[PDB]
Amino acid sequence: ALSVEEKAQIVNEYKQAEGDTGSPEVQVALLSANINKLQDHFKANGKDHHSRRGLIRMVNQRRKLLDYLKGKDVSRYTALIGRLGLRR
RNA sequence: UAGUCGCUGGGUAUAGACCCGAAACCGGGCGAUCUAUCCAUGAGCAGGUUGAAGGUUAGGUAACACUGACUGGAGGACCG
Ligand SMILES: [Mg+2]
Ligand SMILES: [Mg+2]
Ligand SMILES: [Mg+2]
Ligand SMILES: [Mg+2]
Ligand SMILES: [Mg+2]
Ligand SMILES: [Mg+2]
Ligand SMILES: [Mg+2]
Ligand SMILES: [Mg+2]
Ligand SMILES: [Mg+2]
Ligand SMILES: [Mg+2]
Ligand SMILES: [Mg+2]
Ligand SMILES: [Mg+2]
Ligand SMILES: [Mg+2]
Ligand SMILES: [Mg+2]
Ligand SMILES: [Mg+2]
Ligand SMILES: [Mg+2]
Ligand SMILES: [Mg+2]
Ligand SMILES: [Mg+2]
Repeated sequence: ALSVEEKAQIVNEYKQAEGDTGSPEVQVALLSANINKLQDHFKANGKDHHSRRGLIRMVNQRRKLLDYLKGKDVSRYTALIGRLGLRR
């Protein structure tokens, strides 16, 4: 549901090596933006299970990436959790 | 082959007709200061319990859900 401009400004805001789209932080930010964006769509369309499957897949991907990042570096983990405003 | 009109008595008819005695029917009125409903305007209900919805907060959820604590004061509720 994201746009080209939205993704570009997200990666610009969260890039860590001036051209890295694969670092955990960028992917986590993109997934969080998409999850937050799809909420209002699912507010109106409660009977759309087929898309909610993809939403759950994105949630699982974000969870796994956060777990890996926490396992690797605690400081970057805490910083990312702080900026994204999510519990854990 | 004598009837008529009085008077006095015994009967009869129509009248309450020897006297007392119903439950009832019909007509015009009087009553909702009792009581039954209703309408307007007032006032009365000591004292003590229980504790719904809701709210706040801390968790928790992708989000809605869902838990605890505090609060709150419902009811043809409870004891009197
Ligand atoms: Mg004579
Ligand atoms: Mg005579
Ligand atoms: Mg006589
Ligand atoms: Mg007589
Ligand atoms: Mg008589
Ligand atoms: Mg008698
Ligand atoms: Mg009468
Ligand atoms: Mg009377
Ligand atoms: Mg009266
Ligand atoms: Mg009565
Ligand atoms: Mg009154
Ligand atoms: Mg009282
Ligand atoms: Mg009541
Ligand atoms: Mg009531
Ligand atoms: Mg009653
Ligand atoms: Mg009662
Ligand atoms: Mg009682
Ligand atoms: Mg008593």
